[PDB]
Amino acid sequence: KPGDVDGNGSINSIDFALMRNYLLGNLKDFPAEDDIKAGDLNGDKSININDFAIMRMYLLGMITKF
Amino acid sequence: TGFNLSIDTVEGNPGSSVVVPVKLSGISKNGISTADFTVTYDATKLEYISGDAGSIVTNPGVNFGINKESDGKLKVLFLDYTMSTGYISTDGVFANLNFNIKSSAAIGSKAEVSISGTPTFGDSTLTPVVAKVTNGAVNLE
Ligand SMILES: [Ca+2]
Ligand SMILES: [Ca+2]
Ligand SMILES: [Ca+2]
Repeated sequence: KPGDVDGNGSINSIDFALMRNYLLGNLKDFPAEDDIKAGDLNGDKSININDFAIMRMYLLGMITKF
Repeated sequence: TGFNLSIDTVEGNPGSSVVVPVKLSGISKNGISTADFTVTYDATKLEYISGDAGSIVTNPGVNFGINKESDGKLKVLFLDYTMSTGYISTDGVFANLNFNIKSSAAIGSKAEVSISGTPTFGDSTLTPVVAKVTNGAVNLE
């Protein structure tokens, strides 16, 4: 679940893209049932550039989880 | 035209450096806006030094990254941070992987360089584009 903003079962660069569109103000709602559970990776209950930065670290294997 | 993710088979000499290109072909007019995949390599023969964006990559200082997660395992990531007109449109080299070939490695042997697990590509609509994968190698000569 955390990171899987489109709900497809895997955390990948399409979730990262959707997070970018959300930050850019181009997407209001993630396909995930719960945008916060899916999109908030640092625990302030908001989605912002920092969650996106964290997803990038995960996808690069710099961290193993959130 | 079919979409392909491929790793070249390149020749190199034990004790020398070598570049292994990773390429995309069959990119549609919808382009490529996102990518992620893992590259494995034979770390008993190759020492990873660095990885660079290939010539088809837009604004690589922003959009592209490669990280060595562990010996033999690279993670590759691309996104059009503009989410607008920065998608990759041209077939060619997507990443250049720079290794030193270990001096112990036997002439005539091969150091495999492969995609590992599931790769993901999204077009400019963020629709998944399934890639045919072809793996590669450093052919030691
Ligand atoms: Ca997902
Ligand atoms: Ca939602
Ligand atoms: Ca957050």
